[PDB]
Amino acid sequence: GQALDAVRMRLAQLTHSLRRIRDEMSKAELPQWYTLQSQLNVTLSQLVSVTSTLQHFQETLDSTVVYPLPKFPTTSHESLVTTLLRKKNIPEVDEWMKYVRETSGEEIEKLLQQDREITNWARTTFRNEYGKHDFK
Amino acid sequence: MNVTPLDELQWKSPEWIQVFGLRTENVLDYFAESPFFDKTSNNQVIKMQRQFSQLNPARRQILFKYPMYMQLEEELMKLDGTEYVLSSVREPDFWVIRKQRRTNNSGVGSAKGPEIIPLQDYYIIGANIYQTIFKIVQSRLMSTSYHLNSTLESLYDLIEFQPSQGVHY
Amino acid sequence: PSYSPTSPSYSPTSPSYSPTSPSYS
Amino acid sequence: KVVKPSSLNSDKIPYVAPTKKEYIELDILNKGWKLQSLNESKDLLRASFNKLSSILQNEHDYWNKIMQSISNKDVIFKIRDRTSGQKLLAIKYGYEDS
Amino acid sequence: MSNQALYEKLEQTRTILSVKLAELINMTTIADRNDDDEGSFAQENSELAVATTSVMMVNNQ
Repeated sequence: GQALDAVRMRLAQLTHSLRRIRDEMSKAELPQWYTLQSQLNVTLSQLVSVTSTLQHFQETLDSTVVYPLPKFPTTSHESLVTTLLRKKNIPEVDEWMKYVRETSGEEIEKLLQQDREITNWARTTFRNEYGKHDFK
Repeated sequence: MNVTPLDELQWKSPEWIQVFGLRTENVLDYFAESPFFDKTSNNQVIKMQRQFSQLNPARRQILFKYPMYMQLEEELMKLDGTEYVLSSVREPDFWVIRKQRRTNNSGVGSAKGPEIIPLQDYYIIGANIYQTIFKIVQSRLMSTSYHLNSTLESLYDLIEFQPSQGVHY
Repeated sequence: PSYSPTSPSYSPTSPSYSPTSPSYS
Repeated sequence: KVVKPSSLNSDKIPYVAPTKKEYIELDILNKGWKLQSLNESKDLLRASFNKLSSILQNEHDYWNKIMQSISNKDVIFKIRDRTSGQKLLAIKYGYEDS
Repeated sequence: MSNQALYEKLEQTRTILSVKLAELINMTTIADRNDDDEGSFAQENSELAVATTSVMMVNNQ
């Protein structure tokens, strides 16, 4: 419950930041560019923290089993239950990665290791380039 | 070959509810023909055994309420493995089963009874059947991020810069 | 205390995307 | 108003037994989406740099026009316009100091 | 004054170098790394949030 509690508080503050950026964008007059950058960076790094913390506690979330309350009436709130129950993605993202995979399209493994060696080589090359010139 | 996930899989059987109707007595009978009911479960074995013999908090409440549920234990305690048991019922529209597997560890040194371990979640709402929240949360967040990316790229397209003023619109 | 609660952002108008297919017997 | 809230209660479910089946595909497909992200990264960076280069060379064009259009002794300063409020170049040419 | 401009350009240059190295490493190992040894530290737990963090890196740089 502790992990889900931390997820709750962090997601609540993320939703609060979203409500903020919403009600300062809803104005008919656009504020200064710099305030928009500050709000963007803060909210976006907060989203990063959301992702990282959700990553950290996957085991606690998975272990939990969902069950409706005995006191909760489904006869009158079945629509509300179904609203939270449904999880299928929005369609546009679906065909989005479908076209993405269409465009992308032992052989695969050796290309994978070739990518490994290119990555390592590029990292070493840029380390050497940084070391070549004194930046301090 | 594209498969729809069984968690979102929803079966409707209008003919069965028209013929028999929705009741706790035949809720397992309603579930029998569904794809989610594995034919390898010991419940089906008990069903053929019964057929051959004929031819030849709320957990305790539902425990004490029905005698067929009793017969379910006295026919299920002998067979260990994947079994289907009822979780809870509120009439006349809501039933949920408890998907658990049993390993009757009768080894020396274990004073506990047979081990019961969950496997899946199944919810019978009306005539429909429903079967991770982590996936829901990550899906919502990723779609939100995609929409945010679209909005921000559009806004950056709207941005115009001049050296003598800075950035304006 | 709590500076401000969150505004109700329910979207019942969302149509949902539940796939329905195993109806035929 | 919907219900008295006691909805979420802790529960336990075991972890699914691992195998080669799903992690290798999960990670190679993650490689796929991140190769995607690299592709759109390169495309977005190229578009941004093209836009920046075009605009930037435009203001060097105006900049060179300003530099090679201005001559010189003259009392030059910056003033804030009454109507616009920004800084503009001004020259004192009166006989006040003469 | 001028010394403040000197310092500001100093963090300007070092920030360029650091963000350059960051985007270089991010794009080079954008191909996710799976290594059985405990020494390696590369985690891809939630599938699509990986792409979200990727576009995060893109927008930041």
